[PDB]
Amino acid sequence: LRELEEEKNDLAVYHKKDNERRCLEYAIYSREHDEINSVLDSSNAIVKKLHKINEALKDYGSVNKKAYEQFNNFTKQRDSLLARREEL
Amino acid sequence: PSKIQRLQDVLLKQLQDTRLLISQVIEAENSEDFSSNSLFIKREDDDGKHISSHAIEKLYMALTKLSRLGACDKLLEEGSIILVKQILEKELKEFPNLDFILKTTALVLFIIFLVPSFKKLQNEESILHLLNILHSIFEYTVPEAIDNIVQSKTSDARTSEIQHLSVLLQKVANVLNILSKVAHEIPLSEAVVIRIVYLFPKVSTLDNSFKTKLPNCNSSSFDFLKAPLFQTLQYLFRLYPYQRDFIIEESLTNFSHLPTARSVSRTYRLSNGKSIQYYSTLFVRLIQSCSIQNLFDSEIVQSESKSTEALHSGNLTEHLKTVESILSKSRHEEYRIANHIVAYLLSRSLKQNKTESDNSFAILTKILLEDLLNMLSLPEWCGTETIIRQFAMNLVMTVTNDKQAVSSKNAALDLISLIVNKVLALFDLSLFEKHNIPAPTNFNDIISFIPSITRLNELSQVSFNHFYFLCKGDISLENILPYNYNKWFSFLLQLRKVCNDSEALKIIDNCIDKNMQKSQEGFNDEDIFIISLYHSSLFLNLKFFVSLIIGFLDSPQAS
Amino acid sequence: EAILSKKGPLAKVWLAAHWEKKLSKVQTLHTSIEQSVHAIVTEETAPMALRLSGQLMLGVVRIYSRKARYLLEDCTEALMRLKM
Repeated sequence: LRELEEEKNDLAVYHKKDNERRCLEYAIYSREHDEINSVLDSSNAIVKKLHKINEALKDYGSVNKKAYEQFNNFTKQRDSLLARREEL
Repeated sequence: PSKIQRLQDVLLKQLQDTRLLISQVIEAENSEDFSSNSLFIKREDDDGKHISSHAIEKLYMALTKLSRLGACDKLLEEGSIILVKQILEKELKEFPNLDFILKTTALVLFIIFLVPSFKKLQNEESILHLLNILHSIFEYTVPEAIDNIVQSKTSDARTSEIQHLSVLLQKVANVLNILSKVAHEIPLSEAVVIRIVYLFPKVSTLDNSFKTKLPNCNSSSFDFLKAPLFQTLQYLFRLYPYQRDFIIEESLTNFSHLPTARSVSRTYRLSNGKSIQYYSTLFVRLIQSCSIQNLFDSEIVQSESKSTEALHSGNLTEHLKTVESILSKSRHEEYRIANHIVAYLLSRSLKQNKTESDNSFAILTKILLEDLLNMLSLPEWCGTETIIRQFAMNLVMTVTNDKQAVSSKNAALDLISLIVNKVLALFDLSLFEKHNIPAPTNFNDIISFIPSITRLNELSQVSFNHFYFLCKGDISLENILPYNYNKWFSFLLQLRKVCNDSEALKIIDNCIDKNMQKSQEGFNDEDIFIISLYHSSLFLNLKFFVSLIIGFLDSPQAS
Repeated sequence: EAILSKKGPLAKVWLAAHWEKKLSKVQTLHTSIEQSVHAIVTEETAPMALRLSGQLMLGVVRIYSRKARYLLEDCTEALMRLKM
């Protein structure tokens, strides 16, 4: 459980790090789709930079992004088990 | 208003009224500083104000009207109602206020699905905050009422608090129905779908806890709550296959925490007069979707020709032979899903390993199969066939090899007897015929079929238009029509497929010249649903299935 | 008074010791121990003797064992579930 919680912290700061994905996701999504595939049919350097840091969390991105709710559930269950052992 | 030759006046009128409410409430929250009126309430801290649920419900009625006409592409909300949601969240970030906030979320969820255009004025974050609201008020708010009913003064307490739970469950039923609306209509992200499929187990764990702690059994409201979740689960199953497995990965897990007695397992009755356990309808419902094809047309250059018994003029037979590519995505995935489930639970529940199967996990499964029997005959389900035949193709595997324990060979046999005693007396002994507009309806019950089966073609015309109107506005039985047809057209090809028919399978091309006319789509009925079950392997291979008992009377062993 | 009525948990543990290990499922297993001990430590029912105290001691230790076994099973399952 302690290690799963640390992995939860990883995937949580990854939820600040996928925030970069979402930010450039919203960005690319709106700009390229709306503009240059409706009305006709800076953006490369730091784009490839992040896109290689994007390779980087997808290598970290063996997804266990279930971590938040699973951590909550199993923490509560551990508490119940500890109390039952003390009464025993 | 009310126009009999048009509605445009009604449309623009109600749109005007709505935009009027918009401007009104906006200029109110702007110019209201200490005025107390019928739209807002000044809080105990008189610095605070918030809408009356009356005005909330008024907005809900307005959108309810605008829905049936659908002016979503016709309204300004951008910096017009976005501010409304801003006020909402402003309050939300932190009993009467609880119910009120339930009304607010009900209404804004009604607001969200109005507009299906590109922007739709939601950045997929506020909705997640609403989901957080629901989950937080769901997971440690009904246990307070649990404690207040089971650990109260225990004096008239069985009739003093449950009604609060009932009205709460009605409210969460409303929000669950609007959640199903938004789940089917708009496309979603993935964090939200993980969130909702993780919402569901909390429902199942707490209602099991209630059913165990207090045997009062007045839990029909829990069924009201349980009913609409599986609709969302089916929609997400059919639409987002990239995590189609994952939901399955837990849908059976919660199957372990079920009522372990008959008087509690029996639940919502069926139409033909049988009572089942409602949780069982989840399994069939997933394969009820099973990504049935919906691009029936737009694969061939042309519809039918005039003389198919000489040459497929115009249309391409190979283009007609593209259906099995799709049907492979149906067929070779149905069993693939069916074997993640059947093999798992039968593996544990058959063997008597460690105090769960022999204790209870072999009891939950044994009533599930019975449910699957009673719900088989009915037309609103059509996956019950392909699910039960997989049970057969596992039991027959077990009793062949001697690599299993002595009681293993006992217990699997009992589950055979449940199937055969019901399927043999199901139709074979009752009718085995028809008389109104039948086929010759007498043949060998083997791969041999009816040369003059063209009569069956028009027999499958009713229950196609009949199944078109019965769920026109609703989507909760949408996939029933294509499955009950797309799993008969393939059999008509499979009949054309088999072997050795020089012009004898060209009358079936003339029957293709009759059924493929329905590529132009739809321009008593109970028994017709039955007759198609006599092309499945379950009904067909019954003699090869009773082989494992009659030719197994004598044995090496005695048990 | 545990022999007569079903008020106190002393009656439940008396049933557990007297009849058999069964007829006491998980839903009725979760009873109290300290109350049972403070009920046995004081003077017993209408038969003033020790034999009933011995039966009660067997019952409380049997219940203790069964609850510990159930806790073990749940902990094994929780390990299995977290393994994924």
